[PDB]
Amino acid sequence: VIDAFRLINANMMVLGHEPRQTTSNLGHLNKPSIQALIHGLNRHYYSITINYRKNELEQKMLLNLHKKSWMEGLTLQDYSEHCKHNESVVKEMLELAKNYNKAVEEEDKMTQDPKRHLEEHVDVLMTSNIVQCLAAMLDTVVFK
Amino acid sequence: FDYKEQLPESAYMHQLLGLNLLFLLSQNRVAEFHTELERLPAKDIQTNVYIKHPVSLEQYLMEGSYNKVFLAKGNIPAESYTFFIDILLDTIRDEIAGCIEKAYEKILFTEATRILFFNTPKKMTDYAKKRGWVLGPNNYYSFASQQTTIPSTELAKQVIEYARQLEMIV
Repeated sequence: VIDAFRLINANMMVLGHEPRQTTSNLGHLNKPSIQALIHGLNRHYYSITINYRKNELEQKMLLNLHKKSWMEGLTLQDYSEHCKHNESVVKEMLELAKNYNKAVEEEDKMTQDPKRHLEEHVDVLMTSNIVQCLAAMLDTVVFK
Repeated sequence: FDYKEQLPESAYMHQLLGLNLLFLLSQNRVAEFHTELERLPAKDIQTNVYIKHPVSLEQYLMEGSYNKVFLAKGNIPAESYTFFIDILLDTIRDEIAGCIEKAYEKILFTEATRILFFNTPKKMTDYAKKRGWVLGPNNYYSFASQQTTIPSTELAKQVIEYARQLEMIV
């Protein structure tokens, strides 16, 4: 939340002139905030756009902040925790599957949340398992 | 088999037909053998002798009664059935081999001679001078029985394949 401002001359809005001319469609792509309107975002001062200027080197140096090391790329997940996660997700998915059976039967008889939850849970299980399994094989080959 | 309606029945036919069946058995072409048997009419399999004999030989050879196969040598409907009996003995020896090297542990010299109906004992060395199942250990007929590492690369291929078909848009 950064906003830039500049004033309006006392003989500008009282002499019958708009505060700031408009020759390009650029100055109307950002909407003002009621917080500033109340205090007069358009009675005593402007609001100039920001448009941050980023080189190509600063962006890389900042990417280094969370850049993950090759270690984190190639390191396995604690197998105990992984198995516990598999088990918990498969149980929750079983519950959602029972609810899904009930829902499909009910809807087909009388003429969703279970399906969507089941889809997200299948996604998480498959991504976790495939990632860890491939990391395991890669290590078994690379470190011997 | 083709010009059946026009052609008159040729009593001098089953001889060559069964001799062909014998030839197929001789060159171990069991698939073609049974295809031609199917082509033949049903009754001839059980009535005629010229065809029954090759049928009998194949049936015995598939059962495994190689002793009956050998004993059938004297029983030949016509002397024309010759030189294919000999190629059939050779092929039978090859099949007996197949058995021996696929599923045994070790056969000594005397027992090899007893089982494989080799030529005279002096040439009994035959089929070891020819096939040579790495023979030699201890007794020359030790038969050298012709009977654990993660396949990481192949498993990686398959798992990457799962990922590929799961992430590709379709």
